[PDB]
Amino acid sequence: GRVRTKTVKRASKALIERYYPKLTLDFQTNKRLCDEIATIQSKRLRNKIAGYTTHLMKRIQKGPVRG
Amino acid sequence: GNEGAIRDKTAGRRNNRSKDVTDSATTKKSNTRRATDRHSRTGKTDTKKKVNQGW
Amino acid sequence: TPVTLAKVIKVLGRTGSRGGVTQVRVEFLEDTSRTIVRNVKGPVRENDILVLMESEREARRLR
Amino acid sequence: PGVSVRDVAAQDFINAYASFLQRQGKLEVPGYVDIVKTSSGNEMPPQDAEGWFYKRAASVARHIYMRKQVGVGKLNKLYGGAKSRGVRPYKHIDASGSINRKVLQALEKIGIVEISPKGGRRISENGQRDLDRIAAQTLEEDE
Amino acid sequence: AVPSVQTFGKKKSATAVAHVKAGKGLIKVNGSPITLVEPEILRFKVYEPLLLVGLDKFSNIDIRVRVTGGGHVSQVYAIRQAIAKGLVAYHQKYVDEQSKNELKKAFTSYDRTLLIADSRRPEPKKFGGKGARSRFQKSYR
Amino acid sequence: SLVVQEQGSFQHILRLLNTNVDGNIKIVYALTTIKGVGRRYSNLVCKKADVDLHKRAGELTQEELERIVQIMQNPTHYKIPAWFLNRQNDITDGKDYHTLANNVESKLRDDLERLKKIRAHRGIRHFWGLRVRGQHTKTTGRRRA
Amino acid sequence: AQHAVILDQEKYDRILKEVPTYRYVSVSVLVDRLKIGGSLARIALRHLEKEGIIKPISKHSKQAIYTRAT
Amino acid sequence: FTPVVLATPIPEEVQQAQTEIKLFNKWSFEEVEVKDASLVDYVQVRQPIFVAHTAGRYANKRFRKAQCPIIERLTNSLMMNGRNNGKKLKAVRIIKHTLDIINVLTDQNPIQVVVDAITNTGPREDTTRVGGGGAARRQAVDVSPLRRVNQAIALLTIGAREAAFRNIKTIAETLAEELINAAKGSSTSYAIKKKDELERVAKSNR
Amino acid sequence: GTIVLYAERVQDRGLSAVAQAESMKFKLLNGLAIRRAAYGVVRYVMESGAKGCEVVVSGKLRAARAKAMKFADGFLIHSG
Amino acid sequence: VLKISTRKTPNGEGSKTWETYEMRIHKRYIDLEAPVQIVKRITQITIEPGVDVEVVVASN
RNA sequence: UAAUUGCGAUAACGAACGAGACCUUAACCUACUAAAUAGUGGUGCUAGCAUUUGCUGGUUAUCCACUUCUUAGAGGGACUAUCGGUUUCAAGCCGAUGGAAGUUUGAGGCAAUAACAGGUCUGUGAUGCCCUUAGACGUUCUGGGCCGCACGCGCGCUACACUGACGGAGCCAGCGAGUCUAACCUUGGCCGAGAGGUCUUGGUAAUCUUGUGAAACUCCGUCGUGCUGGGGAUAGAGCAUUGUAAUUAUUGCUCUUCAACGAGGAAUUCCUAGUAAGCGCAAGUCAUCAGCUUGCGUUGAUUACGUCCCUGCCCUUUGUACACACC
Ligand SMILES: [Mg+2]
Ligand SMILES: [Mg+2]
Ligand SMILES: [Mg+2]
Ligand SMILES: [Mg+2]
Ligand SMILES: [Mg+2]
Ligand SMILES: [Mg+2]
Ligand SMILES: [Mg+2]
Ligand SMILES: [Mg+2]
Ligand SMILES: [Mg+2]
Ligand SMILES: [Mg+2]
Ligand SMILES: [Mg+2]
Ligand SMILES: [Mg+2]
Ligand SMILES: [Mg+2]
Ligand SMILES: [Mg+2]
Ligand SMILES: [Mg+2]
Ligand SMILES: [Mg+2]
Ligand SMILES: [Mg+2]
Ligand SMILES: [Mg+2]
Ligand SMILES: [Mg+2]
Ligand SMILES: [Mg+2]
Ligand SMILES: [Mg+2]
Repeated sequence: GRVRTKTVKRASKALIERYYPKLTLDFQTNKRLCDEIATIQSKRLRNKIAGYTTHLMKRIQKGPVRG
Repeated sequence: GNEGAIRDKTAGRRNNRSKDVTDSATTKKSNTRRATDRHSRTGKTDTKKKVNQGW
Repeated sequence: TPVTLAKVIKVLGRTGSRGGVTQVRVEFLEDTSRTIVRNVKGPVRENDILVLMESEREARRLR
Repeated sequence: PGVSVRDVAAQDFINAYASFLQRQGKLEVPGYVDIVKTSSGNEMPPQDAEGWFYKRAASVARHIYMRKQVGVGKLNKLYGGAKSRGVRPYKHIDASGSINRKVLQALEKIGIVEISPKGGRRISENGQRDLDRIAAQTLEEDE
Repeated sequence: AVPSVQTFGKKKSATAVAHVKAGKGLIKVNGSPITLVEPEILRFKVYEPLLLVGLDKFSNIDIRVRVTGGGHVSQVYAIRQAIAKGLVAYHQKYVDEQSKNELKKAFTSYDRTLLIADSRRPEPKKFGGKGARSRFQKSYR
Repeated sequence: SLVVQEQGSFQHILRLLNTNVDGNIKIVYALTTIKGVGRRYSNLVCKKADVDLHKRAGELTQEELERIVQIMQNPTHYKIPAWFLNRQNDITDGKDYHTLANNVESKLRDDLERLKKIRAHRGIRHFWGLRVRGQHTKTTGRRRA
Repeated sequence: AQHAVILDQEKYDRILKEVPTYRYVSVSVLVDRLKIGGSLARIALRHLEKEGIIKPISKHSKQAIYTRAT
Repeated sequence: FTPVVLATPIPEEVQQAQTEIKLFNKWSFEEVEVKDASLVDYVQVRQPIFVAHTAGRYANKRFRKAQCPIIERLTNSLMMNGRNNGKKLKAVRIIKHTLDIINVLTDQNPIQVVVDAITNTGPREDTTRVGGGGAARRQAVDVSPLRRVNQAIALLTIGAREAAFRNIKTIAETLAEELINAAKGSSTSYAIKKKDELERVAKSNR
Repeated sequence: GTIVLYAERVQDRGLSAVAQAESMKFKLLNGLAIRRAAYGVVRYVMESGAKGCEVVVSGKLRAARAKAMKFADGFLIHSG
Repeated sequence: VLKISTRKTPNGEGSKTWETYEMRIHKRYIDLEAPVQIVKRITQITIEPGVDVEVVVASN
């Protein structure tokens, strides 16, 4: 599978919540974002996180998303 | 000794081969108890006093 | 041999309590305007072309 | 243009060289050859009977031509094939230390290999010459 | 020196190193012409890039390849890759680019991975069988 | 090699060393159906005797065959190395023989007897119909006898 | 030991007149024409080739292969 | 074909039928088309190759094995029964001989016959042990092309193997033989009979 | 001369597993109640500023049949 | 890598589980060209618990 | 979803343990820092063949340079990305393109609460209790035994051949190990058909054994379907090795002898890609002895990509007079 755990999804929510100006449709920049704006202990988890706080953006751009 | 060893009839493969095979050969694991394993046969017994003093 | 060509148009599912059998709707290409549902043996996807060896008859559930 | 042995395929080069030494007669050929088994890991003698020492000689030559230094131990191994332990799994086995060490001495007496320093045996100054020669003759058969 | 580059190929554990310099027009492997290389039935595998992208192309360059590790197939795949990777790097630094991109194109369109090395590799065995996936025979009682 | 011909010469089957030998088989291997003469022993004899190995038993001139035997029944004078031989260092005269034909049946017996006549455990163990070379006898060799 | 091992004069003469109409010829075809055990069959293939009569269009061990001449 | 000669020379016939056409061992891919609707798609031919040895990662996706060059498919399936596991170099060369053999008899692109031999032994309908409560009779099914092709290859190679077994004819021949006869199946083949009877049993119960 | 020993008081025994087992041991050898023992250690360790702590006692006290207890408080993780 | 491969069980019972411990040895070497003063200084200090330092000399 | 993995529903809202994260190994860096214990190009000294400049080698430092390949440090990289089908347009899933890599990326390591009268007192100078303690159940020494053979059961090895055996020839790995107060891994030279012996030698090791020239495999021959040259059991005779000792034959070599076995009833095991299977190798054991195992690399498929029919487990529902819990 590839269902993203709660830790991933919980951070993502928490980032989109308090930094929507800043952040984008681009994971490439959202990666670099997370580093400055968030303490995370692994490269891997950071990517797993940014990639999904990205995906979440990507469709807010077309309608809202609960949560 | 070795003298008796060979002279002795009653021996060698021929003689065994000719005899029938015991039935105990092709049997079982014999077991004897395995589903009485949880029923302690000590006859004894702790006691809620002792176990309370201990634990 | 009145062989018959039919184009798999939809994957519907696996019947047979084993499962090796796919329920499939097919469209003929030798005169379309009629579709019909057949049971396969092998691995199938959309646009495959079964050799319907009896143009008419069809199965449902297997056991 | 100029020609090597490395410019010619394994089989043909050796077979011509094997034929060459045979065509010649200067050699040295133990004498037990015909009754010997090439390796303990084998079943029957070579099928060439008269010959095959050449085939080895030629091979042995061609091999030490292609490199710095190799000796008895390395040559034993190379030629060693697998050996059916009857009802037991195969292992690889080393080959006769005698065929080779005598192929080594023999080909040297014929000047194709000198007992190199660093150990082993090395392609003689002369060998390069004569090897490259029948090598050349080998590609001439496709002229 | 002359204009040149070095490129490699890798299959399994074969790594095939290839030096490509401007030259008269050869292609030797470990120490021999490519018209041998036997393995053999495969030989058209390592011919492949030459003919893939036109015999000419090599008239201006020389090429050496030496392969270590690997095994009697592993190496044939490794070296074709390094040949064809080398032709497509030389042009990257020396000819023009639309050349290089033309060569990448004709190679990938054919391809048994000539430019990209196959990621596959032996998986560890684990205790309980004679193989990575295989398990030893069992019996119950 | 050579598309040959031959007149009537070649005869199928032939009898040497008290046995029967099939003519239309390679003479190295044809020689093997004699007891006490495995492939190695054969190949060396024929090499030695100077005969075309490529031939079948069938052709083989009668003087060739005659030489073949004479060497087989006397290997050590004709410079064959004894370690090539099935009975080095006898056990009485200490000579090096190479027992052949019906005499290998004859000489397996003598050896077996000598052990039993001496009550040696190997002997006893022979007389009992068992394995001797020290194999386990629980699981293996069950039918036999 | 069921016949094919030798060369019975009329045999060789057979293996001159009989090899035409052989669309395919190899070692294993010559055992099929109730004759020649593979060995002395293999020898034929070189000497059915001595002068034409067959064309080498394949190479080696295990497999040989020929066709009639032209 | 415009001659070219650099330092280390590439052979005439090598230089030749390469840069020209991309044809097989030395056989043509153009022509060679699948004489039965369906199977087309599920039988390769184009792109054309040199030898049927390919480190083909046809494995890790459900259908992509369809894309493997048919001739090479055919070879892969030659290399079985325990002892001959792996040993592709064996097979690869067995096919070489095989193809040449086919071609000698009855003309034809040998590769074309391999197609026809394939197309003609893949059974159009079959059977599968339907329950109905223990007493499992036989229900007729319409088998897919991918299974029609697979089962062909398997059926094809096998018969040759048992045929080749224990006897003077060599796999190369018998493999050719099966195909040759399966080109327009004359029921003197393991494969056709099996096909036929398997469509006999499917007809016997519907 | 070539070998030299110095002793060196450990900075809080409270966060050192080994130090506390030997406490636990030595507790029970003056006959402290099984819990009062362990249940104490966890409490002292905590006040030594551990994030979490666990004690098990296993085997047999006083009764005949063997038991085992757990004594945890605070936070632990168990994997990786 | 120093590998050690063992059954986990002290005895015999159970599915035969195997457990491989390993110990890794890391080795560098640094070549210097200095006189007697710096060397001896540079050897006695720089010390560290867990790193074995060895300083040879000579042109052979 | 592999996951109490999430989505969603929602008297719950929000969290922690376990899962995931993490860690190790295998993949990608012509980016970074370097290397006579890794290696490349040039240049000397030099061999051979052509000579027309060339081609193919020799040369632990005759110098210059370089880090592609090798090594291991620090970084980077992937997040199922882009796009699109799908779906409660949710988690997600499928396809295409690109990518070193897109099945938890592949394989592992660690792994909560609880259960079992699972196994181990024969690993422990761990241990309660019982037994025994000088004609000992202590210990040691000599010698036998654990291998004994009508036969039942289980893991294996080798096979029945022609995708073969044999004989020459090609000739390619990776994981490893290795001698101090000592005899470890052994190159090379000679003698020996062999096994081996003997003279020397490099290595406490990316430095030497070792490029571990391993095996399957590839090449050209011989044999031709014949229990055959498939197969090598059983057995005789000899020669060598380890060891104080080899008989009940430790192992190795040579000749010889040349069995069953012509693909195996009912049944049953294992497995989804560099996997299965074939194939050898190191390591553990080890004085000597692998038909075992733990790892390793070499050659490299067929068929799924599904389901609950069989079998095993889990989950709710439900019954219970069981709770020492259906023993
Ligand atoms: Mg070898
Ligand atoms: Mg060999
Ligand atoms: Mg077991
Ligand atoms: Mg005999
Ligand atoms: Mg035994
Ligand atoms: Mg085998
Ligand atoms: Mg956790
Ligand atoms: Mg984990
Ligand atoms: Mg680098
Ligand atoms: Mg792609
Ligand atoms: Mg119990
Ligand atoms: Mg214990
Ligand atoms: Mg025992
Ligand atoms: Mg062979
Ligand atoms: Mg001697
Ligand atoms: Mg020393
Ligand atoms: Mg026989
Ligand atoms: Mg044999
Ligand atoms: Mg060992
Ligand atoms: Mg064991
Ligand atoms: Mg209730």
